[PDB]
Amino acid sequence: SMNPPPPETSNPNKPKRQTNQLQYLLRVVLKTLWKHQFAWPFQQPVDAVKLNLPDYYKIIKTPMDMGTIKKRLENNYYWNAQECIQDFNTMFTNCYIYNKPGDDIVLMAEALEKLFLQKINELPTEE
Ligand SMILES: COc1nc2c(cc1-c1c(C)noc1C)ncc1[nH]c(=O)n(-c3ccccc3OC(F)(F)F)c12
Repeated sequence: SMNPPPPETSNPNKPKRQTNQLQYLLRVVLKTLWKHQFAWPFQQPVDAVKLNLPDYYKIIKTPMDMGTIKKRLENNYYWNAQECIQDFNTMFTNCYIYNKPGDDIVLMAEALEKLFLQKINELPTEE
């Protein structure tokens, strides 16, 4: 019982939108990171039960992962690119806060973040 509900990926009361920046975030940015060799620990919510991390959700109150982001993009959950970018940043930050510098998972997150920033640097202008 000790995992919280995952972050919502749909909401009938949240306005939905399709922009070329959000299309780019799904088709280029997420795609790039999703299939990367270090992606797998970030492809779903942290299962603190299975991973035996009892203190995870005592420390991390704003969980986020790429599985959630991918679904949010696919479901047109975001109104703009900044909402999505914020979620990626939350994911990386959680990893850096909970784990110690130099830990393998931190190195993995840093590699993904470097790639993320490279791709966001080339975010296209709005149509
Ligand atoms: C260590 O952080 C995470 N590990 C996850 C994991 C999530 C994390 C994680 C993240 C991301 N941010 O904080 C933590 C903790 N999800 C699944 C999974 N399966 C698995 O065997 N592992 C795993 C377990 C122990 C040591 C390393 C592990 O993965 C790693 F090599 F990639 F680092 C994980």
